Amino acid sequence: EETEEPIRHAKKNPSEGECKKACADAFANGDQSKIAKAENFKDYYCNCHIIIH
Repeated sequence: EETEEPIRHAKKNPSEGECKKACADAFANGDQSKIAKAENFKDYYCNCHIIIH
């Protein structure tokens, strides 16, 4: 079960990889195993898919 969370990324249109890294940094301090995927939500926003369990 994942939860969506649009975070603020420092890039107008970050690539999903950039987003995943940011979602990782901001949520797991860099760990990308807590993040299923991330994708551009809007300008400077990435929708993080946070894996709860």
